[PDB]
Amino acid sequence: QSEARRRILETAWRLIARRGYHNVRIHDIASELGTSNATIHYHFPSKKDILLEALRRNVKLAFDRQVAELHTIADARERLVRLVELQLPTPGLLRDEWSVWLQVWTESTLNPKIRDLYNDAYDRWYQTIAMTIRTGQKQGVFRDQDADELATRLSALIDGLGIQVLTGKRGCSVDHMRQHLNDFIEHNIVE
Amino acid sequence: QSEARRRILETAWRLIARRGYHNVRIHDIASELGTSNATIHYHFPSKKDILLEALRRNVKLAFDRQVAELHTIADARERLVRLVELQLPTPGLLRDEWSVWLQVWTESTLNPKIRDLYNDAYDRWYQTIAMTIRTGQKQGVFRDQDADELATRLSALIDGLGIQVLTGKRGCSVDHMRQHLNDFIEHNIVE
Repeated sequence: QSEARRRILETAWRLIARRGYHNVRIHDIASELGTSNATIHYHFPSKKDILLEALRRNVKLAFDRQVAELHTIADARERLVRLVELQLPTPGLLRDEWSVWLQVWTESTLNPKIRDLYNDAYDRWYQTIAMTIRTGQKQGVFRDQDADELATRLSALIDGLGIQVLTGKRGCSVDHMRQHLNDFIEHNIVE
Repeated sequence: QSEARRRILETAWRLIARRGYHNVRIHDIASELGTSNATIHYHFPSKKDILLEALRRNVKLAFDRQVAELHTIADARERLVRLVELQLPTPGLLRDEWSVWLQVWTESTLNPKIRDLYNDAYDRWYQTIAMTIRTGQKQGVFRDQDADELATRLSALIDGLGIQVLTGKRGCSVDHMRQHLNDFIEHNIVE
């Protein structure tokens, strides 16, 4: 019955994502599930553990989702395109993941455990970007530029465009972030 | 004696920037200044007004700072270089401004007043980016690409690189963000 652990985290994630980690009380979590404040504090002794474990659980889900989205795509350009696609804050789960990212970025600057966890996860996905570039390079489908300098650009761009979408910048949308990213690719990465 | 208003905001800014808006209590502000919780609530009836006005005050300061940094720089490339420079989270005030930005981005997704204020300020600086590109274009010092599509890229890049610096991504630093941005310029903007 560590099932109840998981319901607590799935609820916590969703509430942190939609209301803001700091506006969520443990009693908001219990209300949603019908358990007691005491139940929730048994599994997660503080609110910080709640964020840390919900985040760890989602970073696992996102990566699996990614692996299975790219299980066998031989073509290095389609891979990079779909990687880009997996990063768009489409309505629902991916939009929710972005919401947490934004929160995790400020917590990072204050919290070494959240900072560590966030850096491993980012680092892993960044290594995935660069690899795909080195692979696309070796096929001669991509230009021979420092793959790292390139993955840095590409991943910084995805993050900046994401913010523009989530903050409601005029004429931004998920549709427009996708066009933009695909153009950075066609014109700056592709041979 | 609306002087005390300003001390309250200068203190609030600094505390939100370094500890996180949600970890700051009104009594942390009063302690720092020696006024009462009651004094602070007279000028700012809620904690939200505190963030909204501190943010409004800093967005004015940042823009002035910018105007006077570019009062008369005829040369469209040096302008764009210095604009880039004004955006780096150098230790102290600029690092503090970034800290708030990151907080303002999540508050935006929940708070229409903070969202409005943040969009005007961003929009203003973005218009400044694009103008400088159109000006550099007209001098033939910059390539003729859609200035807006370009300013979007450039400003998304600055934001993504900023996050990497503040979150402590391996091998990132203010020095490296500057090199990177200057290269995006030399190679993607310059003729």
